[PDB]
Amino acid sequence: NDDKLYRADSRPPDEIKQSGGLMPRGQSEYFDRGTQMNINLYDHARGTQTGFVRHDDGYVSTSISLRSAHLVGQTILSGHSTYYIYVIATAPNMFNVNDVLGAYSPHPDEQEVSALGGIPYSQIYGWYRVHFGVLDEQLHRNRGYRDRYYSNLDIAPAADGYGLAGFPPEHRAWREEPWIHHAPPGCGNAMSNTCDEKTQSLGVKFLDEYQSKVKRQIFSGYQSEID
Amino acid sequence: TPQNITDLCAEYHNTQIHTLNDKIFSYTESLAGKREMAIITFKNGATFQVEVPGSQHIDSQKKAIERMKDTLRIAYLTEAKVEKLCVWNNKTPHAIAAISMAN
Amino acid sequence: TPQNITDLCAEYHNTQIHTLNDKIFSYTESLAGKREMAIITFKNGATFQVEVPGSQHIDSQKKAIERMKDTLRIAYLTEAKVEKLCVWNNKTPHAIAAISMAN
Amino acid sequence: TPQNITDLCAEYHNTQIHTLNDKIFSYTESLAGKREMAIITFKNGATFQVEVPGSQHIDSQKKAIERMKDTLRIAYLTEAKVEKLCVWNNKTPHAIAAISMAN
Amino acid sequence: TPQNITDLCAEYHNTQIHTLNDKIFSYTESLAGKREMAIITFKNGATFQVEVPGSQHIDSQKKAIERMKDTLRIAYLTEAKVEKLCVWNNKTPHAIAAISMAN
Amino acid sequence: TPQNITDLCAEYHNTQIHTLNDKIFSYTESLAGKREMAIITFKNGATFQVEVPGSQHIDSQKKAIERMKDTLRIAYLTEAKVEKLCVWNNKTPHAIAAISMAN
Ligand code: NA
Ligand code: NA
Repeated sequence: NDDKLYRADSRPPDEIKQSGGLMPRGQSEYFDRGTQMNINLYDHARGTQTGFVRHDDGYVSTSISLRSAHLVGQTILSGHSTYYIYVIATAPNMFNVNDVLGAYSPHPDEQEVSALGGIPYSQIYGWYRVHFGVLDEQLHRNRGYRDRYYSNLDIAPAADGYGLAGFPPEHRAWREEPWIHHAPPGCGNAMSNTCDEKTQSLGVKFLDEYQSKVKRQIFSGYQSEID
Repeated sequence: TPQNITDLCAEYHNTQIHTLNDKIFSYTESLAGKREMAIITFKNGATFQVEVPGSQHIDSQKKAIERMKDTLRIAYLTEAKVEKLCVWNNKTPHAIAAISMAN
Repeated sequence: TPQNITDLCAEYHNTQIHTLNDKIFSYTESLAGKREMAIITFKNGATFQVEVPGSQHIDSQKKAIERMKDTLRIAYLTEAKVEKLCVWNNKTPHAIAAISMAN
Repeated sequence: TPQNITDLCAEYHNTQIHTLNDKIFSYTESLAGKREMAIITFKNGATFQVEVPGSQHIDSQKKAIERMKDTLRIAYLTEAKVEKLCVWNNKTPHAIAAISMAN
Repeated sequence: TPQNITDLCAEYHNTQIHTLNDKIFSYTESLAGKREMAIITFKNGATFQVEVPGSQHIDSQKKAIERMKDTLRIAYLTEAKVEKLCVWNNKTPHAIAAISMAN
Repeated sequence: TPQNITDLCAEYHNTQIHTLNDKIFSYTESLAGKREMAIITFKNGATFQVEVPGSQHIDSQKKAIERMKDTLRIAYLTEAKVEKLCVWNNKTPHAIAAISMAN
């Protein structure tokens, strides 16, 4: 459906277009596998906000309302003269953090929804400007946004995320429902570091697969017919 | 001149409209001799062809046949919802005469 | 030589500008013999055709007719905002002569 | 008329289906004289060609050979999953007769 | 042979480089007889045409004219940054001879 | 028949491989008479052309030249990584004979 998510960010629209979307920390471009960032939802969710709304460990966090994103924005970016609140379509790269991490969600009141690998420019509907902390209510629409494609999609179900939860190898969660049914090899079940390596490799595979879908959606419009 | 696919389809004998309102599930393309054609399916199992060019086609249709194959490939790749197909239902599989996309 | 669609349109008899400032709502294409054409609609109900190539067209237009059908298909799929259409109003639906796209 | 790539493939001598269910790993294209062709590979090492047009091809296939090269290029660039290839196995690399894409 | 658009442009009389480093603001295309052409603008107001094919063109240019119109349409739709245009300044609007894209 | 661009390239005397493993930095296209061509560059400064069609080309290459220009444009726009180019090095800039794309 056409549900939206929201995120305050000092990175301006020009930078986001150049970067191919809203990136997690340490990632300069959306499609650049280059060298691989750590991907771990549990670590992402427990990251502290300094200059950015949570964007570490391979995910980019969003809120479920403009009001929430704005409030969170002002606690973090109040020193910025101008920042942006990006308006983001729901799609199956998004995981509801509370649902995936369950009782172990670290900031459950935040009700965050996090994009694995960041948010492609084509998934950004538009943006608001915020001045010193004061919201400009003018919604600037993103030309590169694809409405029919994204209005047909929802966030990922939590069951697609339980195996990506990223809890510590020996954490209780891996031997409990629901995660026990999704635990990567080495996570609560039978070379050191298997759980961490598998969690990472599962995240990379998810992102590789998801990127293929985005490429298909955008690049199919560069096809110029002949004869 | 018709103003929509339904009225266009009704100008021809042995046609029907299929209302799919769904993306194409599969796209198949062949260059094999005498089977230079495309086949599409939908997830409900409905199967449609773009016919091999033949004596049932007038010269003006040759370019349109090529265009239709182009359209089905890009519709498939972009997951565009197909609204309706006009087909000749006296062929097996049904042979595409026209396509509409909306929504 | 005209510098914009409005001035171009005014060079021809029986034409008018439609101002849409909207994406295409539906795209229809036909390969049926003597109806090798495209039809587009907008959400306001406005309907337009790319005419079947015929004796009303000079040879230089044949390639441009094919290009226009290409343009409408990709505009539809990319949800590109159509600014204006220049159309012949002595056909039903109105027949596209030119298109402008701007946001 | 066949309704799927497997049945189409069975109409020809010296063919087989490869089931890949994977995106194309590499795409190569050449305009060098007598090697006007495309080559694709998959990550399993499987390698396939679209043959240079020649006397083994009938006239109706010439346009289809060009279309197939177009399809492979855009499939490569979009990372579209290739379901099956129908190939002639009396050439090295195996020569593509048909492609299917789903999922 | 020139290695860049600036050196290419200098090979011709009555040309100049425009450096835009910007996306195309509008794209207009016409199929009307004797005005089978494209026009683009940039947000600074600069306006450029791809000329109607005519006796000022040699045969080898005909395909390149078609290609250029393809390039401008896809650049427009994808918001691709145009670096430079090489144009003939003895036409109004200035007539595109070459385009470069970067960044 | 070669199975990869390196082996293809070695079939000719006046060719060499360049290994780029990089996206195209710039794309230039010209319709100017006698310079109906494309030029690409990479960020390291390497510059390549698709030659103007001429008497050094056999008829089978003419379509492949057009296809190559199509390939370079879409590779540029999609930022697809070019693996290798096979080029004729008796031209300046080096003239593309084949391209491979892989990540
Ligand atoms: Na959605
Ligand atoms: Na376990």
